Amino acid sequence: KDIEISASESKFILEALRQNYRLDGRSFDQFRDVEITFGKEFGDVSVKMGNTKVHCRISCQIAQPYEDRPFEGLFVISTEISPMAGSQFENGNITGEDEVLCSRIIEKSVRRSGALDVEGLCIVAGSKCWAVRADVHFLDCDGGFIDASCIAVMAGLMHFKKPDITVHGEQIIVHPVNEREPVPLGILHIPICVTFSFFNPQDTEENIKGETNSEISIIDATLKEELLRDGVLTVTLNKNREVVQVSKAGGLPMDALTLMKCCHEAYSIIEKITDQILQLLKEDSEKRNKYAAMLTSE
Amino acid sequence: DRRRLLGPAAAKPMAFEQELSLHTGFIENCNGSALVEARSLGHQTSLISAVYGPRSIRGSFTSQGTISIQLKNGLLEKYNTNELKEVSSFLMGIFNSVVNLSRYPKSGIDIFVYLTYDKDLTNNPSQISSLIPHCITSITLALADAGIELVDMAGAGEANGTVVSFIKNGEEIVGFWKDDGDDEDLLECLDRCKEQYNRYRDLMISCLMNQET
Amino acid sequence: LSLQRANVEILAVEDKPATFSVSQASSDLGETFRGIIRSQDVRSTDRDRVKVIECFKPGDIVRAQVLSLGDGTNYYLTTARNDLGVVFARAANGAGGLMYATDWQMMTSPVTGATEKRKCAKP
Amino acid sequence: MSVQAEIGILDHVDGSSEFVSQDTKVICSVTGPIEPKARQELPTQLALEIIVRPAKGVATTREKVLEDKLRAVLTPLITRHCYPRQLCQITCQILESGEDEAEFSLRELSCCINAAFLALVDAGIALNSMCASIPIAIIKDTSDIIVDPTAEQLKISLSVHTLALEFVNGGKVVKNVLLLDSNGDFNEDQLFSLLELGEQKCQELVTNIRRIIQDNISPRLV
Amino acid sequence: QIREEIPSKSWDDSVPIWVDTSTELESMLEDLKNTKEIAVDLEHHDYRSYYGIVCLMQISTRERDYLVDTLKLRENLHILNEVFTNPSIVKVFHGAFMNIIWLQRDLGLYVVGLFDTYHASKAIGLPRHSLAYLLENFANFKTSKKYQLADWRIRPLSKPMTAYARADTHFLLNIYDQLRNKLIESNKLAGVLYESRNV
Amino acid sequence: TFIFPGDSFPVDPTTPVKLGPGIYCDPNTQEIRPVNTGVLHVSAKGKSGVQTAYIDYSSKRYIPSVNDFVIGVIIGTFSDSYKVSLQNFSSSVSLSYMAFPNASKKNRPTLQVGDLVYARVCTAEKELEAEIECFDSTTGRDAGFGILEDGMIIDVNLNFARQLLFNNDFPLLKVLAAHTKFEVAIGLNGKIWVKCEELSNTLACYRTIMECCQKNDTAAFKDIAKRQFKEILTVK
Amino acid sequence: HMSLSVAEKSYLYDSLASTPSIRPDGRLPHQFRPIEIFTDFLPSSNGSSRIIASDGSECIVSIKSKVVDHHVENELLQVDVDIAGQRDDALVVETITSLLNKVLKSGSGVDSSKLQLTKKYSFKIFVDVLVISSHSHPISLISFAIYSALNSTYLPKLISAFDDLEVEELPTFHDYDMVKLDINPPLVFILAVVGNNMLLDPAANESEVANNGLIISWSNGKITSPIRSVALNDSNVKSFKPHLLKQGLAMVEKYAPDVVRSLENL
Amino acid sequence: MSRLEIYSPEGLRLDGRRWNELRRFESSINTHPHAADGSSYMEQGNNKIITLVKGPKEPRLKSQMDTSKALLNVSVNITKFSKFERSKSSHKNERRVLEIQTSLVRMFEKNVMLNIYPRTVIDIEIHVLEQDGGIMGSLINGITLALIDAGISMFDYISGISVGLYDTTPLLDTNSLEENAMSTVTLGVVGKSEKLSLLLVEDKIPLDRLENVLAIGIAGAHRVRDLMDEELRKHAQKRVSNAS
Amino acid sequence: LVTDDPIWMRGHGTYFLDNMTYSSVAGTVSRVNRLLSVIPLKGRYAPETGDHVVGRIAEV
RNA sequence: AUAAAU
Repeated sequence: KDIEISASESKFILEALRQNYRLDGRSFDQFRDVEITFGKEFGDVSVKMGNTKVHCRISCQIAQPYEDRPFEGLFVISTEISPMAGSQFENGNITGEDEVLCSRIIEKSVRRSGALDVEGLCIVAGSKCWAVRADVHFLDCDGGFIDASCIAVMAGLMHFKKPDITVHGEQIIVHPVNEREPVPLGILHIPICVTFSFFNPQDTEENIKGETNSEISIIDATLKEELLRDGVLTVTLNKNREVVQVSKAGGLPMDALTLMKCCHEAYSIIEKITDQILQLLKEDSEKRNKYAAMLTSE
Repeated sequence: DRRRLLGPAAAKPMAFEQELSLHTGFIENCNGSALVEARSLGHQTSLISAVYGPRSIRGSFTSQGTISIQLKNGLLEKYNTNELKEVSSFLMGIFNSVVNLSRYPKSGIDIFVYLTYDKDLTNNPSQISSLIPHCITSITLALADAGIELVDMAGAGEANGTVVSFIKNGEEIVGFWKDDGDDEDLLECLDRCKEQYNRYRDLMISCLMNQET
Repeated sequence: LSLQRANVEILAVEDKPATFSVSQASSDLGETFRGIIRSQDVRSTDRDRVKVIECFKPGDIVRAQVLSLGDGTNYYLTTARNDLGVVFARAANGAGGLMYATDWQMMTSPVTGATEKRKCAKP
Repeated sequence: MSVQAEIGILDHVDGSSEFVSQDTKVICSVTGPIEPKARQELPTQLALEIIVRPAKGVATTREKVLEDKLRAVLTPLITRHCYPRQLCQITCQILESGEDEAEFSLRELSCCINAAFLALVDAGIALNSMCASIPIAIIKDTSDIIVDPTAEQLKISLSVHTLALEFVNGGKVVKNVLLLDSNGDFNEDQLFSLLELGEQKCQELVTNIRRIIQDNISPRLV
Repeated sequence: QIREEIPSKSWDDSVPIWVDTSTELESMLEDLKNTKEIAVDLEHHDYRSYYGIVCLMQISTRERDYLVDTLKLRENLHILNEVFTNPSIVKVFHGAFMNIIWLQRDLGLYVVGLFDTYHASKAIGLPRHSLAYLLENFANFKTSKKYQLADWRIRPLSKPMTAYARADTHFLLNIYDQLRNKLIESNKLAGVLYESRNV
Repeated sequence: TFIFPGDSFPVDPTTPVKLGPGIYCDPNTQEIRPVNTGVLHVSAKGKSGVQTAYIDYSSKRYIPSVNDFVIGVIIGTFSDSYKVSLQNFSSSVSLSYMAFPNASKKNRPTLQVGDLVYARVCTAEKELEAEIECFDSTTGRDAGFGILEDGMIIDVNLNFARQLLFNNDFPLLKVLAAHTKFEVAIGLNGKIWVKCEELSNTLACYRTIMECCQKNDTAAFKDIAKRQFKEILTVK
Repeated sequence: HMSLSVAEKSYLYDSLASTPSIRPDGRLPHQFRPIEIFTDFLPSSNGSSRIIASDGSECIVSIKSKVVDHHVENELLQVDVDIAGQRDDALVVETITSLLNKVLKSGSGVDSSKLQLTKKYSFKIFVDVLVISSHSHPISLISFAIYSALNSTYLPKLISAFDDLEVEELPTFHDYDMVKLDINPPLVFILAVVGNNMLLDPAANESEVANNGLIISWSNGKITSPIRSVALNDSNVKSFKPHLLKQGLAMVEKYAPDVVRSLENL
Repeated sequence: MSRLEIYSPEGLRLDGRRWNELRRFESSINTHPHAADGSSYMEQGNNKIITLVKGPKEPRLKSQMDTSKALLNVSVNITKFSKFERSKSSHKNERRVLEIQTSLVRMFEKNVMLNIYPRTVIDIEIHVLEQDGGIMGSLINGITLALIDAGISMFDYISGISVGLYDTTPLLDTNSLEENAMSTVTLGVVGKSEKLSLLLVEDKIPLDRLENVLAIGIAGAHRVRDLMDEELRKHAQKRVSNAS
Repeated sequence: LVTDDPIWMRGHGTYFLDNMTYSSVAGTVSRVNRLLSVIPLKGRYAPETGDHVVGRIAEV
């Protein structure tokens, strides 16, 4: 299945980008506002960017660690696409170019980066370990899937609580949420993912050698803008003033200076997003109990 | 596994006079079928062969037929999948001489052989080689029952791990399988398997006559 | 159904002196022999202009005679003569009741009173 | 029977909905009629691609059964002969179980049926009639028939039931019983008392459903 | 080398120059000697002749359009070989593969320095190779079919006819400028000159 | 008076009613019954003996019908016709080359893949590939159907498009004319083509129609155009 | 692999099936085509080889070792076969894999005594095969490479005592020092049956028209199992007289030492 | 049991190299003429890579055919004996490998016009015989060489490099030990330009470091590019001498 | 860089930017008239019009 | 008879 786009659309949107205009009425460095909604259960988070809707669910179960890593727990991230986000996606297509890329971006941003403290997922060394699972559900698509997913996974992990455990060797009674409160998963850092789309002016005249048409670069492109881009760039940054990961495969060849500018622009966005994410975690944490102060011991 | 139900992955499996019975045409799902049961001493083998074809292949320009054979483990998981493929390759090297391929252009014949059971008794203070002549017997029956033209009746025998398949009344050879055993058994195995062939042949011919009648 | 032709699939073949030979195959795979009836091979009357929509219908059974093998994809089928045409059919692509053949170019249903335009044969 | 639903929430799909009963929340999407894969093609009728996604983990054989039962309900509902050689993708993403998924799949199935129907309505696909599904359960001591049981009620149940009926004539005439999935063991008197009280609350639900449909859709029309 | 495109002379700016005497032809020759490029076309008739005869030749410079009576000047036209085989003067044809043959046959004329806009159009990958298409989109001119099926033989030639004879070359040099420039840009110019030499 | 599927019909069985979108005639039981949800519209002509009806319902998946104006995109070219898809993930439609003004077997049209065309559906069968034609006889001597150039195309639900094409009381075309000059093609397949002299105006029109498509408000739409054309100024 | 017309195949059969058999090339029924062999180019491995045929057929073998408990690890020599651009699962792959593992069994055609370290531990040998390119049955090609590789393999040397039953010392190996793997790798020859003639090293075109084929193993200066008849193609497979089978075994029995002699050069 | 460091105060690394040394580079063209249209054997350090370019040729399935451009496919075979410790399982389906394959495709899709071979297919088969750090950079160099050998048109060279970072200063061309010790950056450089085809960072990297690390890599990649030109030209001179 | 003369017509094996003409392949620089091209050392065989070729049917 | 069977 190949989507059909009119030649008229391809000429219109491209010309509009040369006039610094876009369909959804945004800027080039602007990122669509992200809305984060938490469900009743911990680990249930819904991320919304304009029309883009993604849902993440964090779950865990008692499991045994690998032989190679007796002190580390298990952690996996699932991002299987479905025709619900659009008929362009094949059901279970986990080997397609865009799918594998997205899967690899998230993995290198959360798993590989060590955003989650897997060492704190161990109950008894080389015997029993917690197995945290992050399931991302792509409900609908209006672009920015990678950005939506990173926010969804991280917000979920920071939301998530795991039943309190008392361990005495090989026997462990997992206290229920009724008996005692659940324990929040450890976090080392908060990675945020930014997606950049590159374009070509296709214009006859440039006013100056000194100042030139250069390259088109926008942030968080919509579905219509994502099909017309000539280049893809994803940079992951945090509030710790460091680059988590950056993935550029082919596309429109760009200077090292341009990448840095995108990287510096993304840093201002990930700062606002991280603080906002923490805020909505703070508002939901205080939200849960109508009578919590009456509840307290210490 | 999201395809089947494998259960808990943290668990572990359990750790601890020649006689023939031939029946064909008992499966209505395919074009030809066969049941072969053999009991010798403490060792017995029961396998089922299913034949589907000849069915037309769209766009096929082959001037002859195409045979595909696959062995399966019905119950006991003993034989390796790698070894099953090897026998399958051996079996196809046999029936490509037996089956009149010129009769089925642009067509293909799929052959499924289910090794539902084999029972082995070993005393304490190869293996699949013994099943091979029974697989050949089953397929040759299932093909003849299906209506597939065979140039000759294919049969074989197992002598000290040396399997050799015969046609044209033992005058020629359509397959040879030798594993381990002992040397200088060339002349002996050729004579012992030739007797097993002739024995398996007459019972195979009689089988068709019986059921066909 | 297409505009310039009509492709089908072969089910059974008439024998020679009625008796038939049923070809057993899976219809949900595509292993069944496929055939194509040209618009010029629909009827001898007015071979040039023939409306395929008013002749055949998806699901309708058609008795025809094969002019030639053609390619591996499509056989050549003609319903030019009188004893050839749509034999068994139902109203509304099979949603309605059974219909019977009266006129050569008209098929009626003596149950709901529905009449659909087909290419009918002669008993 | 205080359910809540929204229609047309997804942008890149022909039709969508979000059905919520108690905890159980299911979002559904429908695209069709569209071009089908060769292996999906049906010469005369419409081909249904039905997908069910669980709230936790990946789709297993459990959801494969949910897809199968949901197929038995949606198939006779759709006027399939209107779309020969064509495809209709139907995807259900269960967002919240509302029940112990390790033991039951009752409420998730009923919510998927109601959501799928609503998504088909939104998509504008030919339907022969209307449909509604409710989960029912029976208590261990009291043996009472509880319509729309909670998760806690299911734990202490002797039998669990999924009932989906086909309605015509302004939601007053039961055309047929599309699906009845009873797991457990039964007594005849309880069954018909269940069906009598069940029909009443179902009829009340349709009336409520009609109200919701008109209220949301009328501002769009002229 | 890419250069600014020189538009065609404005319509009605100049009358086509009719060439049917030896003298007019010689003047025309002196004129073509002064160009760096010229556009050429022919009209050919095959109904009342076994092999065919060349009935008209159209030649345009950047400034003027010429219409040559190749019937009256059949035995005179060979002197154009001075310009037609001068390699430093581009000769622009559209659809000239037959016309090359006929120049030879009838007039004894050859072309060294050919650029064929048909190969140019193909190399660039335009949707249609038709000559009128260029006139339709670049000259805002609507092409007319009917006269061609007739006999160009009859004279005096109709004023409406003159535009059609006039139309063919009046516009071609600009089209050459535009096609040339894009071919240079596209890394495909070398290919078109090769095809043109084969024609 | 909202109408739902399976709803009872007041009209008598002996007297026929002309088919309308939303209304379905069962091939088996011959009964006429509504299958869509919305407002029933019925037109009666003369003192007695004739009737017509349909249902205005919210649907966005187009189904080709005779005499419907549609805007399609020609993905590919066959031997004798163009393959044009009115909508995404929808069956292809057959457009004849000979379905153009001044057509000939010698000269094919110059339309290339990716071009927008304004077309009307001539023959549309449920079990057969649909067909469209560039020129429609019913409209007049000249169809006004020609491939669109440039501009911008807009996705819109079938109801919004039908109201924009047949309803003169729809203020959308008026409120857009009060802001800028523009030409518009309207397709019953839920496509709207808009083109101005400047891109900023076309973009402004796009954004208004989208919001109007979203908003569905008569009062909002007049204001909506106000804030949209205003926002482009500052953005400039 | 190779695609030939009906005319070409018949001509080939006439050329080769003739009583004075002639190779299309001109070879004799016992002459092999020239091959090139490289060894010891993978320092990361214990042993390695690379064989290049005349038709471009190329195979790479690697030898790696691992200390295992021979009381729980029955098979001490595991052969793994692979081909880039080819799925692992394929009938040809598993068959050759199964076949090769039988050729190099621990107690069949290999002196597994040289792999033993202590009472309780021994060296597990992993023979990884990579077939880059091949135009016929690569079984004999792989066999030559495995041979060359196993004859240039060097394993670590043990330091600790060799009695785990009593003292039970942890297996430690002296640094730097290594011991060459003294072993007798078997060879696998493949023959072609065209009419009544038997050809050693069948070419691609030759195999296409062959009536049948033979796979005969060779170890310790004598014929050994596995011995397998094999259909080189599937369109011209016919039964063969027993004397042909005895002819093939005899043919290998006299030409194999010549091959080994040209192959035994260090 | 042992322990080791990264960078000593003496400016020496674990293997003996200093902070700015490229490993031994050997390059080889036309290694498999009878197996592919283009072929290259790469030796960058202990890394050993066979690269085969098969095409442009007819697609095996008409379903997968583009009438506007050639289909470019890349399959990387990381052998089970590439490392010191033999891997039990195959690495072919591994998500890490699928990303690598995808990454490489994205890189060269913009580097070959791929508009002049319509209705054809270019298959690139790679076999990694030995691995010792910077395998991604070596993969890039192997494809670029093999593609050129096949006479397949491309706009420019694409050189791949590996970067190692300790404290203030990164280490050029990292091996497995260093890769284990510290985060690395893999750079795809087009020709002699400053434009990156591939920027790959999989581990944590201070934000201050990258600008300077990039500067070191680009300079080193230019040297690598110069060597490659020398490697092919030198071979041509050698081949001509052999002919003479 | 092969040349910096903008008068040249760039042929196969080359590409250009303003005055500069670069090589796209590894081979020898060829100058025929005004047509600058670079002949590759290796590559696929190319069909010229009028060649006598021998071929084996692939598909019907 | 001004460019025919993607």
